Amino acid sequence: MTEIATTSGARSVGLLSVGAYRPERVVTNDEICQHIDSSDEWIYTATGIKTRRFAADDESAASMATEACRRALSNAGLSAADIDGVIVTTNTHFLQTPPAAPMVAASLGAKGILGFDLSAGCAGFGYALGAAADMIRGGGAATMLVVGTEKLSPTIDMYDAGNCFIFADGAAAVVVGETPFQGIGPTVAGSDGEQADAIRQDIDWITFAQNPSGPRPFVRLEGPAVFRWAAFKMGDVGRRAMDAAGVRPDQIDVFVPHQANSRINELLVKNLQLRPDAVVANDIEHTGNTSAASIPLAMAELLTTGAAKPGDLALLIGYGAGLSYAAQVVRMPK
Amino acid sequence: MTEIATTSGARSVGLLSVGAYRPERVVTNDEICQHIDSSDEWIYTATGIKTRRFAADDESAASMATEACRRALSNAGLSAADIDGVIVTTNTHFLQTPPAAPMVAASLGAKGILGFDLSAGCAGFGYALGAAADMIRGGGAATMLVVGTEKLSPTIDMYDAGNCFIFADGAAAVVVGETPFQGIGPTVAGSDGEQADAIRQDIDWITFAQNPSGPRPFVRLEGPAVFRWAAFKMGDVGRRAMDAAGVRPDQIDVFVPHQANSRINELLVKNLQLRPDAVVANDIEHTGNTSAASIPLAMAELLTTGAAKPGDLALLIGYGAGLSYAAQVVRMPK
Repeated sequence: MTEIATTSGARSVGLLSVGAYRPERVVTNDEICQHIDSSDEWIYTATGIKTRRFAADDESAASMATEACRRALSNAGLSAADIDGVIVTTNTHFLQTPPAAPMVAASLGAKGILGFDLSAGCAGFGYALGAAADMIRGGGAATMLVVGTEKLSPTIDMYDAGNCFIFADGAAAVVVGETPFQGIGPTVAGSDGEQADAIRQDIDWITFAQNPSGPRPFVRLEGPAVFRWAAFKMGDVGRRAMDAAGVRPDQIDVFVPHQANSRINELLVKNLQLRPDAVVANDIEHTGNTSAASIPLAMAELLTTGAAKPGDLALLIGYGAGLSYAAQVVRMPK
Repeated sequence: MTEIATTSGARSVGLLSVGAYRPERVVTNDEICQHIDSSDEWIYTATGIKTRRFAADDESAASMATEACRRALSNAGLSAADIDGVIVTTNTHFLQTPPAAPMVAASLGAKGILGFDLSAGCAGFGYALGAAADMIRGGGAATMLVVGTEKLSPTIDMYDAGNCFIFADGAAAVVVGETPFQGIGPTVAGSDGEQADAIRQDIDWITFAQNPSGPRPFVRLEGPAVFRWAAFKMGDVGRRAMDAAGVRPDQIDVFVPHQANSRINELLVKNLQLRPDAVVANDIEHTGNTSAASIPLAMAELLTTGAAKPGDLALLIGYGAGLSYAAQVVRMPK
């Protein structure tokens, strides 16, 4: 006979701001061509990557998230006191525990707010953004920080001519909160665990710890499998995201697919049939593939250069590791 | 002028069932404390732990989660096809990527469903349950699997007399779906990022990998500090959870605090002012502290012994690493 109470928050939520942080060190294609048999021109034409950013030895996924969050808050004209929760989405927090979220919250002056780490491969941002919107509309929070951060450089095998030039470091955060009108569309997501090996850490940490003299872990990438999967299936996920958002393809002002490979994204543009003048994120050129931090970093690049503008309707499509994807239509932040 | 659409789902949701998997191997206190000369009785008197289960070498956080989910599905009279998404909460998936969720979904035959891994230290379950409820009410899924799973045994330092006897292995999943009347109360969560070192892996994986000859990483647990914090703060957390759920202390039929210390749980029962005949979860006796899987495993133990019955009003309070906590009032599942 006892009835559990039901709570609810603001139905209309949106991106109040985006803040980005990219490590200082610039690493050129030729800088890694010392241990690989390819060239600078080959890399660019195959991936679209010219340069990449590597974080300093004293930096981590957590420290870069702190920096990204401070910038997002500043750009939103808010402080941690206005934040009710923080979701850190990453794949490079090199500690089984504790999670990064609490320490990140403390570093902003809000050591006590709720928060957790979200891992869904490269698509962690999409899932995190959706979970934040879900929590806020549900009344569990009013304003949140969602920060994608990655320090992939230490996981790269310089001798792997297959991906040594793909991954990079960086972090970008968005402030999610109430907005006059809906700014975040329904979440469209899924996965394919049958191809979980397409992007992976080859040796688990325990197997390594129980035999420290053997081969150490490194990130491996089966290029052909990822290309075939993403290039041919993300078109349909993108249409599902727009449909769920109740928007037509021609109404999309900006397209921000995961910055995994220029060639894959170029095919997605053709497949999605967006307006000929739609702006497409190409932050991969000098940022490389920063996994979970990829789309928020790309959004920031588009906004700081003027290519994209506040209010623009953007199609976000994250795809990657575990072979999971998350997409949604959103209104670009300020 | 374009209006981003808003979707909606079942307003009332609850735990349809719970499924638990406890590895076969029983490990006595002397077995992990054979490397220390401490009293067998002292461990039980101080923490309430007698034995714990350790997973086999061919098992992992992911494989145990899969089995837990199969059982949860069976107990709810549902099939993998009835599941729209799965959230795996753990702190012992020893791979930076790919995440465990896609793999678990594939293994269950729940092809392509959305999913992700959530790490909030030991309180991952409460956060994941709250996220599942939020996603369902938001219309992003109708029925979900939330599974806590941990394989902490490989991270235990047999020579650490401070925590060698604390952690254990196991997994438990719940099915979250629409229900006639609200079954999941509002989420009450938070943390203390300034005490991130209280429970932690002492050496990050990269530092170790760059010095394989040096010391191996292990999970450290500062008992004094963690229990001091728990005793001091969980009482208020429990009250906020009950208040949010609109229920009085005398209305709770089952109390399911994290299984970390029996004495603390006794202290909380009193502080929370629950009825003397309220059933208190003590699965810790032969399960130990299974971190993220602790609460759902404790719910199952209470239900399989008959101590608790489906429909009973229960108070869940998770707390642990990163110094996170997550609590909510819920109706016990099948």
